[PDB]
Amino acid sequence: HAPYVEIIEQPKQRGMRFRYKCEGRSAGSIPGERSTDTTKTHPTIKINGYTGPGTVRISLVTKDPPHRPHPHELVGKDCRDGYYEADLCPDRSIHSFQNLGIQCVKKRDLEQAISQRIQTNNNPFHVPIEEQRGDYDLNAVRLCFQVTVRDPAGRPLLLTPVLSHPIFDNRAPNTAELKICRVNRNSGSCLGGDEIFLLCDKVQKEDIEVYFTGPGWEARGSFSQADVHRQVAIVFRTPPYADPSLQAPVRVSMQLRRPSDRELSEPMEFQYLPD
Amino acid sequence: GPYLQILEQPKQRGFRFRYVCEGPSHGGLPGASSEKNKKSYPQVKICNYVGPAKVIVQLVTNGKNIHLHAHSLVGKHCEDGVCTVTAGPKDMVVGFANLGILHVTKKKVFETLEARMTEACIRGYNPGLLVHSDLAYLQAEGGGDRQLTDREKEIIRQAAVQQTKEMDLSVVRLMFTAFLPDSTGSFTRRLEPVVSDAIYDSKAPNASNLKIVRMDRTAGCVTGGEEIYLLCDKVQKDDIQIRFYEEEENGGVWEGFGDFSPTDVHRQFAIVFKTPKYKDVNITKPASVFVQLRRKSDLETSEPKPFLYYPE
DNA sequence: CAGAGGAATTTCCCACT
DNA sequence: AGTGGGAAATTCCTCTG
Repeated sequence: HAPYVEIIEQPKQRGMRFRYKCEGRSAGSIPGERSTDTTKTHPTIKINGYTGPGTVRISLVTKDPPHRPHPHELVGKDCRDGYYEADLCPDRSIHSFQNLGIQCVKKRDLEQAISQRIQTNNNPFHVPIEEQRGDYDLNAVRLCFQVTVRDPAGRPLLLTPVLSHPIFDNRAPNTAELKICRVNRNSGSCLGGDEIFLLCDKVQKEDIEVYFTGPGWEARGSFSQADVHRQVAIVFRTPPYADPSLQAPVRVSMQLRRPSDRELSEPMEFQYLPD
Repeated sequence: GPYLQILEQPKQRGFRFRYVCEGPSHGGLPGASSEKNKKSYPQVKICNYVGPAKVIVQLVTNGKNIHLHAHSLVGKHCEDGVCTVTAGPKDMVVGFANLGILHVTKKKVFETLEARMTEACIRGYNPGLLVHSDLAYLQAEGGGDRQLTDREKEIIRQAAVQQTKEMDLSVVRLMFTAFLPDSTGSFTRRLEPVVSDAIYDSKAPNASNLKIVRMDRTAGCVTGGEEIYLLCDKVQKDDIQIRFYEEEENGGVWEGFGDFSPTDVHRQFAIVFKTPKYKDVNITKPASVFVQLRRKSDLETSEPKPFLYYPE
């Protein structure tokens, strides 16, 4: 059977922000989803079903089909003309990539951006030319691994290209990471009504909400668009909890939620107390 | 003796500078007296007048050594950075309206500055301090399109160079210069220039409007140390402080300052502090006081908000 | 030092009356 | 429309790890 590429460490979906050329060479690498504050992972693949020599190429493609070459660029070790191409270390069959960086393009110099992709023949999915002219979501991209091994006869057999999870630019509020930074109170009674000042990262009044959860219970904070202070702070009212006579502290979860993406932030923790 | 006098100073705060890219028609510099329905503007007057006189106004720095500024005055009556008018009737009071301060870019300061220093030496418009000390040559007899030499241009550069580094693109000052008719012909009798109050760019972080939009709590124990969230307009963490204060009866004033660290300022739009101890922690009834934001640098403050201190 | 985060600069755009 | 103001885009800088 034909050998295949397998992604064992997806790139983290949010948090990293696409960096402009001017911000320098030391912009950073894109981290793996399974990464964290303690552990620092990186996109990794396994070419299970082959360990010999070969070559690997990585590039950027749009989020939605047809997966056409993206105007942004990958920069870092072994990158050129916007793509990464190097030889697969022949020792192990598991390969990780810790020097991948995304370099966004000035909205201006976009026309030439699609040009370089063309003129350099990147097209991992050979999408017809008429397809790659339209608009491009400059906040969403996906990694594409075009690996190349060798058949028994010793000839180069390029495998099927694989797409990783999407990577959203953090410098865009609607595509960015949600995060509750601090709260002026985290108690409130089990009958709701308590007011809270919540400080968070850039959000948008039209597309945001405070989601309260707990087993067998779901509710939302009450607040209005005017209560969203400069995209960085929200003042809202706690909702009524399940048990009206909830004697004995009950600890629920409170998180930020964006309707458009249905995305949620890591929980904050809150306790509904009796009375 | 003839002398220029400033009738109405420039406003000073609340006027935003505008980049070339923003185009015009965004607003004109208002007089220090600007009002509700009524609008004022910079105003000067030539004393012990001299028939018809020529008046120019240029932008200059706010440093100890007054120099030419890189931004430029635009609007009707302006050209190449300097505004020009002329009061020749029996009327000696000219006013400058619809003036705009063009915000040059950091990477265009030198180019613009230099070309601004020469045009001055040529027109002979105050190269006294404005550019070179001993370049006092031609106090106005610079001659229409009378070329310069290399005995000053090499001197200019050494100036436009060191100055480009000390320029504060955040503030400027207007300098008025009057010229009178001498030995018939035209204007060459310079009347000793005058500098206006400094004008602060409202879009600059170090001069934005200080304000308190909202507070989660407006009362606290005289003991102090109680946490409060304050929602405000853009401020700088290393240059902002919260001042509680109470005016006495003996013309005295007590003050306290919210306690907090820069890390306690959320994206310049909010501050989390702990209240200060009130004057006397032994009061029996609640004592009303005021709270206000204040910028360490300009000592510039915001409108105040009432705060109620109460017993333990 | 590299590079996460925070800000400062520059550009764009959108209510109004 | 010209004002007045906000937002975005793009660049720069500071401290962390």
